[PDB]
Amino acid sequence: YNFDEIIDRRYTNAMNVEGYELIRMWVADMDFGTPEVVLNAIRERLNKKILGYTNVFGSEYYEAFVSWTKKRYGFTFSQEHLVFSHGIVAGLIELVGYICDKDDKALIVTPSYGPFKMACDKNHISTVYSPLINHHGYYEIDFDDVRKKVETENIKLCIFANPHNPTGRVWSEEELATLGQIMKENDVWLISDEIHCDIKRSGQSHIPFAKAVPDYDKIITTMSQSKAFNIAGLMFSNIIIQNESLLKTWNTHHFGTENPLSVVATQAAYEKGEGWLQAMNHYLDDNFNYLADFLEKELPHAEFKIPEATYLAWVDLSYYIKEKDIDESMAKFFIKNAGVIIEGAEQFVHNAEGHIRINIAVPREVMKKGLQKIKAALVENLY
Amino acid sequence: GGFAVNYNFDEIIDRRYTNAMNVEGYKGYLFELIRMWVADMDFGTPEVVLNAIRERLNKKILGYTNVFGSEYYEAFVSWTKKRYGFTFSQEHLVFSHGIVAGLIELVGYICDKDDKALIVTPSYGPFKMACDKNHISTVYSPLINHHGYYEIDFDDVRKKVETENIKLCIFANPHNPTGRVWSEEELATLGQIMKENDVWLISDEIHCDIKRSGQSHIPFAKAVPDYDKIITTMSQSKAFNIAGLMFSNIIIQNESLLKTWNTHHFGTENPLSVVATQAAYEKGEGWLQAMNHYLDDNFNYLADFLEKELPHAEFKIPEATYLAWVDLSYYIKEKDIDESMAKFFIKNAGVIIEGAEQFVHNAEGHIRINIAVPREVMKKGLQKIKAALVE
Amino acid sequence: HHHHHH
Ligand SMILES: *Cc1c(COP(=O)(O)O)cnc(C)c1O
Ligand SMILES: *Cc1c(COP(=O)(O)O)cnc(C)c1O
Repeated sequence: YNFDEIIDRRYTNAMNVEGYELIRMWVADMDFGTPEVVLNAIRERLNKKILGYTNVFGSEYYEAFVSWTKKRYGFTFSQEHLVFSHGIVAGLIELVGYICDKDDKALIVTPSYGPFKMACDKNHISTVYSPLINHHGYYEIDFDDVRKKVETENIKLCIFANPHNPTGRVWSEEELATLGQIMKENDVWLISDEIHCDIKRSGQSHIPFAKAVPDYDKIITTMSQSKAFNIAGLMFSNIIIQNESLLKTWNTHHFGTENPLSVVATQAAYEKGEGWLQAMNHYLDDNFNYLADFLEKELPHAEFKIPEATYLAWVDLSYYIKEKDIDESMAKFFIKNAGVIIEGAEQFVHNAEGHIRINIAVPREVMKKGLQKIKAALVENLY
Repeated sequence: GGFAVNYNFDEIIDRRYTNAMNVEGYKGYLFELIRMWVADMDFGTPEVVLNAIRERLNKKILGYTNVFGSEYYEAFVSWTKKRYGFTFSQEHLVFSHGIVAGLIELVGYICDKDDKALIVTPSYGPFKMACDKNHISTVYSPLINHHGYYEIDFDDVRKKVETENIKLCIFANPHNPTGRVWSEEELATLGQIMKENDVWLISDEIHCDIKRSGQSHIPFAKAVPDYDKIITTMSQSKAFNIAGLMFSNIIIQNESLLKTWNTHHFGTENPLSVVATQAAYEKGEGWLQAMNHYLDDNFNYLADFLEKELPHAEFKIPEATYLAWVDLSYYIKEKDIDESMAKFFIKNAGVIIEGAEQFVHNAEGHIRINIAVPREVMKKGLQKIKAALVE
Repeated sequence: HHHHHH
């Protein structure tokens, strides 16, 4: 596979291109090609000529998905518990409304993927933040803070990213078991969003929250191939609901029909996608190794640790912002002064001041050009 | 335009192993078989649409997508202007993942817990489902029927709107299952009742391009252009057999409701769904006309067959849709059937249709037959239906 | 307006 390939994304209504010459390292989809094994599965579905009403019937899709989770993480789940949403955020918006009453609160660790908060906002649910701690360089959960807030406040639900966006943490069994125990003792529902779980560094292993904490039925798991196979546009996500009441609400109140092209694409990823995925992850790792060396040599006052998962780099530029008294958004700063689009702290809710997030799921030569421009803009008129 | 191509609607297309609701899902929805039930076609989605999807796949990346710029709007509004003299502003156009999903959200935004919705009956079943999902109470207005020619009972509608707490009317234009293509006069009459009582109207126009030769479609918002509480829903899902792509147009002319919509529909479109729909509007006119001609011939055959073989059935060729609405009252009484007609025809005839239970109210004795199928398939199914009913 | 943003 050729991850170096420059793929033209103009004239495709892509948010990454149209939503803001410029070097794009912002919105979380890849500049890598959706692999041909997936695209070819869509092409052979088109050869059946009819694109009518579709649902996941029979057990073939289930068999492909649970075979993936069993082989890769040793995680199994029941076919009855598997339901579908049109993307993970659409799923969260629905689950939050079913789980929470208007005076209930949700807990998120911060910094966070913005839509965790937005999904609470849309359901008129107040969010409580528990800031992650940075004291070993890697980020960690503040369990004391979490316990305090869950005990003292009316937290009904925790929305949790496993692995984490934007820090990249791949939580250990012990971290997850500890958090799960807190949630169980206080009757708190947990939605574990595991969309990054197959994008990870060679030396890391994913443990599903429902694997770490197998005897608590209020753990809801969300997984997709949208991030890992660059098929976010196909808007098809898996939700595993082990709680019978919620499952019944979903099955009753959830109006659900599926896109046949989305289903075949996702199924193909699970059945045939593993070889491409391993190769993508190896190329990503090399992008991260370059980025780590580059920051160490060229932006020494930046704080960065290679993330255990995701294709997203979380970079503390606090030093440079303070030394230059930069008073605009760092996204605006880099657009104006570097010609590079990144995601600034404003996208990550809380506990993000002075950080940018850089998407490096791009050809290595694109990444290097972007990083050079970021560096030049920051060190301009600095000693 | 696609007028020069020779299409083959006789083609038999295998639907097994495609996760098709039509093939796999009749038990959950209704409760070797010949399938004449749920409203998708057995005709292929046209190659001009499929080729647009193939060309998008050649671009290699299926990432986050939205409808950027003016090209989609221009294609859609060019269609509505050409065909119905109906124009709207780009700012009023929003998108839903299918019309019923859109309806579910619209009903929640418009109606407070104590408000009621009005539907004319018989009705497409998901109009009621969309009110149930929002805990919104429905009031039925039975359509007047003369031998398969249905009309609105305007005195009944007026009376209900006046004396019930009706906030919203959900309306099919053209109508499913009766197939009526409403006249300007009929729509204007209903519009006056709604305006006088501050009732919102959602006009579901998904069948508007499937109709007999010589029929003209009038959008509700064209008939009643002065009122911003008319919402229009249109798609290529029925007309081009792309219901699985779940992409629909919603035209909201009321600023308050538009702003509300835009706070919960935070974009995110399917690139394949968008290019397919845009391809239909831009290039699909010739195939669509060929399709409608073939359909008209299916209806002519069905009309002849019922007159000859089931003369006690009541059936009028509908003005729109590919759905035949047939009154089998005589045969049901004679054979003394007291199970749902859909059960009866699966068990006794190996044919899947939709019965009265799927159309909410005012449907007793009727079945709906989907004839967007090759003529030879329709002939077989009708043969089995006849055999099950006659003495 | 990307739904990841606010
Ligand atoms: C990228 C991302 C998603 C994607 O959500 P969609 O609604 O499918 O686009 C979801 N969760 C997390 C934690 C993410 O980082
Ligand atoms: C078939 C039909 C629909 C289908 O809507 P989708 O949700 O787009 O599948 C909608 N309205 C009417 C009146 C129909 O007959």
